[PDB]
Amino acid sequence: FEGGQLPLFRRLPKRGFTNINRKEYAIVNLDQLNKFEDGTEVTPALLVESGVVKNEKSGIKILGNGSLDKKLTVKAHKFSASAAEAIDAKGGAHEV
Amino acid sequence: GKQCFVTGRKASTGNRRSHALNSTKRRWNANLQKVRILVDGKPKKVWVSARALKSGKVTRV
Amino acid sequence: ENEDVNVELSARNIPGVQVTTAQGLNVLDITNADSLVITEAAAKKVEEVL
Amino acid sequence: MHIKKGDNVKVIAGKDKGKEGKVIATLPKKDRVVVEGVNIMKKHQKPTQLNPEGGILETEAAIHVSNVQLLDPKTNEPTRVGYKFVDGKKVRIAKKSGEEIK
RNA sequence: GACUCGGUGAAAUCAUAGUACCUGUGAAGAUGCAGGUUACCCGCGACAGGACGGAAAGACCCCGUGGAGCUUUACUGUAGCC
RNA sequence: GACAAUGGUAGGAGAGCGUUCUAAGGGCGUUGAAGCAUGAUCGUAAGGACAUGUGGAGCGCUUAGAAGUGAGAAUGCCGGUG
RNA sequence: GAGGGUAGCGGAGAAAUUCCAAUCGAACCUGGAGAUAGCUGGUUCUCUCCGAAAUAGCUUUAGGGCUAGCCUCAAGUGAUGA
RNA sequence: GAGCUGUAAGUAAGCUUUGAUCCAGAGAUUUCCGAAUGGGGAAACCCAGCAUGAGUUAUGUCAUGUUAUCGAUAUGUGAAUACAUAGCAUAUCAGAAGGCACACCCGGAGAACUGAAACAUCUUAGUACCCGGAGGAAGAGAAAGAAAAUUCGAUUCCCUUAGUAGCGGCGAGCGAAACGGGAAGAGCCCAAACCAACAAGCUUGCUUGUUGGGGUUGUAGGACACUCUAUACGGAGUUACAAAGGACGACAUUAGACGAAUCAUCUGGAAAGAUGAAUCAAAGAAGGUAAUAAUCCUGUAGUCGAAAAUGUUGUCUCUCUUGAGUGGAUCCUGAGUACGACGGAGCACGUGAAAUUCCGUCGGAAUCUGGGAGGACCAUCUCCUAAGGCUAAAUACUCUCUAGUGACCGAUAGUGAACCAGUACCGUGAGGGAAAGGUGAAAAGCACCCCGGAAGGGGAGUGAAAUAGAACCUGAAACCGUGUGCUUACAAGUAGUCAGAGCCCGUUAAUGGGUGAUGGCGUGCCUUUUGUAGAAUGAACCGGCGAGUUACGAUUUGAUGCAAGGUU
Ligand SMILES: [Mg+2]
Ligand SMILES: [Mg+2]
Ligand SMILES: [Mg+2]
Ligand SMILES: [Mg+2]
Ligand SMILES: [Mg+2]
Ligand SMILES: [Mg+2]
Ligand SMILES: [Mg+2]
Ligand SMILES: [Mg+2]
Ligand SMILES: [Mg+2]
Ligand SMILES: [Mg+2]
Ligand SMILES: [Mg+2]
Ligand SMILES: [Mg+2]
Ligand SMILES: [Mg+2]
Ligand SMILES: [Mg+2]
Ligand SMILES: [Mg+2]
Ligand SMILES: [Mg+2]
Ligand SMILES: [Mg+2]
Ligand SMILES: [Mg+2]
Ligand SMILES: [Mg+2]
Ligand SMILES: [Mg+2]
Ligand SMILES: [Mg+2]
Ligand SMILES: [Mg+2]
Ligand SMILES: [Mg+2]
Ligand SMILES: [Mg+2]
Ligand SMILES: [Mg+2]
Ligand SMILES: [Mg+2]
Ligand SMILES: [Mg+2]
Ligand SMILES: [Mg+2]
Ligand SMILES: [Mg+2]
Ligand SMILES: [Mg+2]
Ligand SMILES: [Mg+2]
Ligand SMILES: [Mg+2]
Ligand SMILES: [Mg+2]
Ligand SMILES: [Mg+2]
Ligand SMILES: [Mg+2]
Ligand SMILES: [Mg+2]
Ligand SMILES: [Mg+2]
Ligand SMILES: [Mg+2]
Ligand SMILES: [Mg+2]
Ligand SMILES: [Mg+2]
Ligand SMILES: [Mg+2]
Ligand SMILES: [Mg+2]
Ligand SMILES: [Mg+2]
Ligand SMILES: [Mg+2]
Repeated sequence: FEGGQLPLFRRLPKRGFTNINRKEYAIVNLDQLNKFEDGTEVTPALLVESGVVKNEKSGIKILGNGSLDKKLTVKAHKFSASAAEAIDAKGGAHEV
Repeated sequence: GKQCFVTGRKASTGNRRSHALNSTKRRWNANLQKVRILVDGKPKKVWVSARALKSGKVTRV
Repeated sequence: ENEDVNVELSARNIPGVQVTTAQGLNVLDITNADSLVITEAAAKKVEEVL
Repeated sequence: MHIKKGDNVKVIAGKDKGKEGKVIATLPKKDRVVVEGVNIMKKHQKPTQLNPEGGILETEAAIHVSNVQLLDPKTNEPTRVGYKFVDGKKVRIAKKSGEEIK
């Protein structure tokens, strides 16, 4: 309340909407993938069990922050272009 | 204590609403009509709603 | 180690003596006591748990 | 009460501690007893009452029953009392000698 | 009636009070502050100038986005009537 | 050892006093507890002892915990008494 | 005079806002209920350090409030202050 | 198992071991009013009828039973009006009524102050109040569900989702649900098709109605046809699924019984305290006892116990009862319903793009190749199968009883009420509504003397104490008195403070205490104010009581644990 001056949150306008079908992904970066032994088959179940991912949300997306230092076969619902490139370049493989 | 002898159709309560949405209590009364029908095998003048009378489903005698 | 009826009943009326099990250990009882007398089985159970 | 009219009792607490006497009345609702020669009170008696002669009358006042103890029939020592059942009748037993009291 | 004596015996009020006047000072009209002036201690009958005396959280005045009763071609409604 | 600061209303910050209850430890008490009363006692303050009288059965102390925790004012409420 | 009737969004009035159980512009009791009170009053131990404001802007706002300004506590920067 | 005739003392008369009083189960009696019911009535009263009986020569009088209204079921009678229908009369009914636990549940009807810094939509709130209906719980409930996968499988309730999605003068504010995690779990019966019997219309065609059978659904089910299976073998049951019992047993409740172990001295009125030496402990819970007791009493741990009534249960008995599959020709599967329009309401959702659901009014389907839903609507797909009913548990609450608990009160507190309190008192009434606890261990409650009419007192005595003597533990302050050390009748006082002789004392023994001739200085406190000695406000005085709390969220700081994890 501002003593009768039109309050801020009435002088400013509303914006936007919320998407009913909004999707959000549990994200995993390459630096986090670095904990699995080279040759590992990283899957959503393995990520959850290992505790890298707690809440899977709409699925696992791999992102490219940090450096991958291991060869892995990564199964996830989505990949950043950079994440897929790093996984392949380290000799590993990725699949959606 | 006024209702349709056949169906129990009775008055209800609700609001009269103005254009400014002011509210005042009002009633919706049944469209009751005093008719002579057969009650326990004998003629009797009872209150019957028009809807209960519709399509000759009640015998007036 | 577990509920020992005869030990409980023999110690119950002695002022200053409290009886518990390995699972029943709690900070107030331990701290109030001056000495702990624990059977070997109970000690092993406590060691496992903690 | 464990003490009974006619019992011979020893006073174990009070001014008369150590005295022995006969229980000549009990007050169950007060847990009290009257013992001969014990707890003597000097009451001011008006001669003007229904008794012509008056003055200072000396009589026993009741004492709390937990202040008297039964005397063992054999050893004559103060004793607590237990109960036995002999042919379906309760018998008071001195806990020191085991003998029946009355 | 008041007054004196015997009997009986309230009340409003009240921060503590050993409670003068004048001219001044000061929240601008002082028993209580300054400077003077006057005044031995304690009653009783009386008078009402002051204690901005008591009594009632001013009723006049204004204020509160207070209340209530009242009016109407204020607004919005509504019983009822057509 | 030196030398610097220390008026203060609203208000912010800090350290403490005292009250009742609880826990644990350690004590006191009919050879007289608490309460009350008096005194020329001690601490920088809130406050803490001691002695004596009264009183007649309960109460300190230490550390921690918890609060119906401190009154001088509300034309405050109740009582007592002017 | 006696026995009765009319009841509060209501009665009654040869009409005064007049009466309805000693105050009627809407009786009395209980409840919603601690209505609401931007108003007045009140708000209880101690010491130590710092210490304002009575302005601007906007406000159905003007003895209210919000943000800024001025106080305080803490952390940070580091000479940027006088 | 020895005393007893309540509070409640006294006196009197009595009772009780031939078992009182007292405690528990069962039974008897149980005036009058009150729903109050024979009628009336200003409740606790008055006045009757009828039958039977008592009494009187008879009347008068009395006793017992019975006589309200409505409802239901029978019987008789029966108007206008013929038939019989109102009506009327009689009989039966453990039929209803009224009360309340200021609670919880369901429903009818339904505010306002208030918030929105005004106010109308909105909020307060479907709350308060009123009314109806319950039940021990109620409500809900076996998908015309939730959804969108590897789908789930009645209802209710808790956690979470989440102050999210949304609603909203898009203001104040209002505010889900599904999923996931849990408590608890249980499923059933009709309507219809069709069949058999009975009755009316008498096609005496076969239509209608009643009874019984049959049947119960989405994986569509059933009828119907056929094939197996059984006449209670099995299965089920009075908590739904049909509804009454009986026998025996167990356990529990309603009285009770046993139940270990301490002596001495000191102090003291009294020992449980202190001291010394012992003892029990499945008992060191607690209360009492002349002060503070494991061992004195009542008890506690432990063990035992029921003539009788009640409750919960088990087994027998009893009762009831067929259970599956195949076929797709025909038949059935809830109508003035679903649904629509208009007006309202309810859904977190304020009419909105408004699904989903109810009410009034009017209109008004389809029939398994059907119908409903997936938030307007259509298509497709998917999930369901309305318009009939029942159903335990998990959930809510506490007038009450039993056993317990509390860093809850301790007589201005705690209930309004510790006490003869919803009393006294106030009011026509609804209604409002107090104050008031404590002798002592024991009543031993002051024999006797003295002054006084008494009250009251002084002795004496009881008692540890009367200086505990009756609202009698302690006994503060205001206030009122008596005595007195210092002081005061030439003085102008917010009463003190600083200086100071004189006089009187002598302490927590301190460079003391009381008083104060005289000098300097000095206009209370609080509140509120630019500023108050203020002649602005408040307080007569003293005492007690009397105001930032708690819950749940948010944020920040300190603390601590763990850390790319942390936490339930
Ligand atoms: Mg005269
Ligand atoms: Mg006189
Ligand atoms: Mg003043
Ligand atoms: Mg001037
Ligand atoms: Mg002067
Ligand atoms: Mg005046
Ligand atoms: Mg005024
Ligand atoms: Mg300072
Ligand atoms: Mg200075
Ligand atoms: Mg502070
Ligand atoms: Mg307080
Ligand atoms: Mg008149
Ligand atoms: Mg006028
Ligand atoms: Mg009048
Ligand atoms: Mg309210
Ligand atoms: Mg108020
Ligand atoms: Mg300063
Ligand atoms: Mg404006
Ligand atoms: Mg009658
Ligand atoms: Mg408003
Ligand atoms: Mg307002
Ligand atoms: Mg139900
Ligand atoms: Mg607008
Ligand atoms: Mg399906
Ligand atoms: Mg049944
Ligand atoms: Mg015993
Ligand atoms: Mg014993
Ligand atoms: Mg002894
Ligand atoms: Mg509509
Ligand atoms: Mg739809
Ligand atoms: Mg629809
Ligand atoms: Mg859709
Ligand atoms: Mg249930
Ligand atoms: Mg007291
Ligand atoms: Mg009280
Ligand atoms: Mg009271
Ligand atoms: Mg006294
Ligand atoms: Mg002189
Ligand atoms: Mg100021
Ligand atoms: Mg002014
Ligand atoms: Mg003055
Ligand atoms: Mg004022
Ligand atoms: Mg005043
Ligand atoms: Mg006071």
